[PDB]
Amino acid sequence: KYNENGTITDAVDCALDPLSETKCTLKSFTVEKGIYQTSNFRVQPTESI
Amino acid sequence: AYTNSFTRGVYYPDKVFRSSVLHSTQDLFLPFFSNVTWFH
Amino acid sequence: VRFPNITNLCPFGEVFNATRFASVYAWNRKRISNCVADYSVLYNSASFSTFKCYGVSPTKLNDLCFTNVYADSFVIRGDEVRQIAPGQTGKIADYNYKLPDDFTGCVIAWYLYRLFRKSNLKPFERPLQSVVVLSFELPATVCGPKKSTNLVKNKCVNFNFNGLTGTGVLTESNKKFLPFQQFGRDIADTT
Amino acid sequence: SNFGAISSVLNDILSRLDPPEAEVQIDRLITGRLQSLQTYVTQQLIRAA
Ligand SMILES: *[C@@H]1O[C@H](CO)[C@@H](O)[C@H](O)[C@H]1NC(C)=O
Repeated sequence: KYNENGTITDAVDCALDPLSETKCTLKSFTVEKGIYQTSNFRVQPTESI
Repeated sequence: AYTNSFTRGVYYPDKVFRSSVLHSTQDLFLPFFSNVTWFH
Repeated sequence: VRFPNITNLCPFGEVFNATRFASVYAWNRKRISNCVADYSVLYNSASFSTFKCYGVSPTKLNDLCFTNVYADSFVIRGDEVRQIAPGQTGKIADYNYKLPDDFTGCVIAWYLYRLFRKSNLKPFERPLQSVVVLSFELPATVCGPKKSTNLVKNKCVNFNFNGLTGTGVLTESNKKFLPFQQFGRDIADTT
Repeated sequence: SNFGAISSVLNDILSRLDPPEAEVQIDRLITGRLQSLQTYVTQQLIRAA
């Protein structure tokens, strides 16, 4: 988050917790009340055969 | 011996002036609330 | 046209006339910086059997700004000069000297070499049984030879600030930069 | 977006390349930009109704 002087004043780590990933999908630091799709999930293969 | 790293270690990724925007950066950072070793 | 105040030439005669070359398993590397030399001295149709450029065109090398030039020095046998192109497979391009799949530069051509190797090399990575490559990446800092002019404000001009071309109106700014910042952009990511 | 071309800026394709292999890079940007104008106009016609 830059400001009027062009200096960074805040940031958000997009893999810390679910609210941060919501904030990175909506590209804002305040989130209104709702339900939001953020990602997908998938189990990875354990080994080859 | 160990401690906490609240919101520290954010730098400038490049040398392009930006103002009042919300830029998304993909780079190597120190993750928030990680554990840093204390030396003495 | 605004190019910076700089006068000296690059040592291109250093790498092209030193009679001590190097090998392909251990090649010779040199950085070139802060010098205003010509590339059309190589356009002079000298003893250049191969003169081949990838990201640019050799007619347009005179008026760009490159930030760096790497120069490479080795000796090939002579028939394998088609293995110093991107995306080639061979005893040199896999075991001795490999260019990346995304290369920007020129290749100019006119004694141990490694035979066995357990894995193919990464791009630009350094039993043995017995050519200059210029690369660059697009601060000006190299800035080929072109005469600058004077600065005109408040009316519609063409401009050229270290190879960055465009057209528009130049006024004075009130946006305080910080003394490492050069460009400036907006929400839509335009200069 | 560069749409598969070497640059998303058109001036520094025209300043780096010669007219044989500049058109190869300009056609990629032309098709990518036509498709996005076409998508914009179609959804504007659906909202206007
Ligand atoms: C920006 O910096 C100037 C100092 O030149 C200061 O007066 C101004 O308050 C700063 N802006 C903000 C939003 O803090």
